[PDB]
Formats: sequence, C-alpha cells, structure tokens
Amino acid sequence: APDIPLANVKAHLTQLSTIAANNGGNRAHGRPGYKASVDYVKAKLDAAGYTTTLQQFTSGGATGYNLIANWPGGDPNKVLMAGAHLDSVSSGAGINDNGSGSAAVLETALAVSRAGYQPDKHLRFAWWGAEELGLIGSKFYVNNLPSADRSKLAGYLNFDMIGSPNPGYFVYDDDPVIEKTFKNYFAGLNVPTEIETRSDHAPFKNVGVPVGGLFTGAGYTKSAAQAQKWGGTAGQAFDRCYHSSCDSLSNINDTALDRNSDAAAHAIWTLSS
Ligand SMILES: N[C@@H](Cc1c[nH]c2ccccc12)C(=O)O
Ligand SMILES: N[C@@H](Cc1c[nH]c2ccccc12)C(=O)O
Ligand SMILES: [Ca+2]
Ligand SMILES: [Zn+2]
Ligand SMILES: [Zn+2]
Repeated sequence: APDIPLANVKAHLTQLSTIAANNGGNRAHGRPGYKASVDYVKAKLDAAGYTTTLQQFTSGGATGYNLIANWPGGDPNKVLMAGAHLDSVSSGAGINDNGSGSAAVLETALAVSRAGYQPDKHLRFAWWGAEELGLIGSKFYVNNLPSADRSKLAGYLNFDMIGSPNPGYFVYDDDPVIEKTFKNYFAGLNVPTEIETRSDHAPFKNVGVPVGGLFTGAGYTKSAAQAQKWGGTAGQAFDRCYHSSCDSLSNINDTALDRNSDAAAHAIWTLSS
C-alpha cells in the first residue's frame, strides 16, 4: 500500500472547515454545508476516474445524500467497501466527527488512482449522509441494495472519528480477517491497540456483511492505563469537542490522523488482493 500523505488529508479537512464557515457553521443533514461537502468529495473522485453515484433519500422532511464511488474494474462478485459519514451535527464543522474519516477514505480512494492500482476485488467507497439522525444514510443504502449485490460484498470498513486530540487506538472486534489486517499495521508501528467498545458499519454487520474499522475515542475519558500506553492526558475526554462548536481544525491529533489514514490504505490494499 502507499503511505497516505498526512498533508493531503489535512487539506481535505481545511476544505471542509471552509465549507462549514461558508454555510452557517456546520455540515449537517438538511443544511447547505452537507451538500457542499458532497460536491467537494465528488469532484475529486470524478477527476481521478471514479464512477460516482449520488443516492438521494428523504429524512426529517429534508433531502439527504449518500455519495458512492466505484473504481472501474475488479471481480464484480467480490466487492470491498470502505466508508465514512460526511455529515456533522449542526453545532459545528464536525472536523474530527467525521471530517477525519471522510478525508482519510477520500485520500485513500485518490491514492488508488495515483498508484495505477488494479485490485483483484472491485473497490467501492462511500460517504454517508444523515448518520447523526441515526445511521439513516447507511441504513438507506443497505435497505436498497438488492440481496444479490449484498452477497457480493467481501467487507465493509468504517472510519468514524480517527483524529481525536487525546487519542486512543481502537480497532473494531468484528470480522477476524479485517481486524487482523488493521492490528498488523499498528504492530509494525509498535503502537498497541484496544478493542472498540453505533456507526455506519451496523447496517452492514446486521445483514451478515463482514465489517471492521478504526476509532480514536469520543466523549469517554482516557484512563491512566491508556495514557501510559498512548500518551496524552489521563482524565480528559478523547475528544473534548465532541459534537461541539469547537470540533474545528484545531480539534485534530495529527499523529492519530496520519496513522489511521495509513492503516486505512494498508487494509484496503491487503483485503482487495
Ligand atoms: N457514530 C458516532 C461516533 C462514535 C461514538 N462512539 C463510536 C464507536 C465506534 C464508532 C463510532 C463511534 C457519531 O457520529 O457521533
Ligand atoms: N493538531 C496539532 C496540534 C495543534 C493544535 N492547534 C494547532 C494549530 C496549529 C498547528 C498545530 C496545532 C498536532 O496534532 O500536533
Ligand atoms: Ca502517512
Ligand atoms: Zn461520527
Ligand atoms: Zn457524531
């Protein structure tokens, strides 16, 4: 896999921050900052050669969108998916929650094209709408994916909050092959991980698609033991600005964002061979 350039990921976050500022301070479902987020991500993907789909739904009286990006080629009967919700809550720009996951997934999809990669499995990336309303966009996608296409899914990888300023390194304990691929990447860095103990992998998991993912923590408090193994501040939240107006460009730990973006690409390459 390539090394995902941290600066490229950070630059997507800067664009999402500007989009929030230009649209009432947020990127929330039913508000213009969400669709403007979608348009930015879509234009990058289209220019890199993806076949993109805007999947529209209505929730709460307002139009929502999922953005689906298929990399042409690969075995149609073995599809590997990776995704991240692209909506924020309306209190702020949602840069860690979940610009961080959205930017890592986008930069990994751009890296495929830059590398001239031809994965054996077909790759499909997704940016979900309306996750903050209760997984509405990912539930819509799974509910509208015919069973014949569901059965073609080899896995779904989810990235929701991966740049927390006081981070832990959590790996979902779901499908064993996906979990081992992420833990192998962190082992090469000599960075320990813990099992993740309510995001867009749930609708996939619940219909038997193998899932996994990465998370750096939200409102819970970092323990003494976690500060000893990962650094940071014991007794403070992993993300002190969770769902807050302060979930801004300042609310990112660059090392966590870099490690989780690189791990995302590692798993996507490994699992699509
Ligand atoms: N889905 C949550 C974030 C979150 C909290 N705890 C998690 C555990 C795993 C994955 C995601 C989470 C949100 O968007 O605010
Ligand atoms: N995100 C920076 C820390 C930081 C907070 N606010 C900043 C403003 C400018 C530059 C860096 C920062 C890091 O992870 O090291
Ligand atoms: Ca990197
Ligand atoms: Zn989230
Ligand atoms: Zn959230």
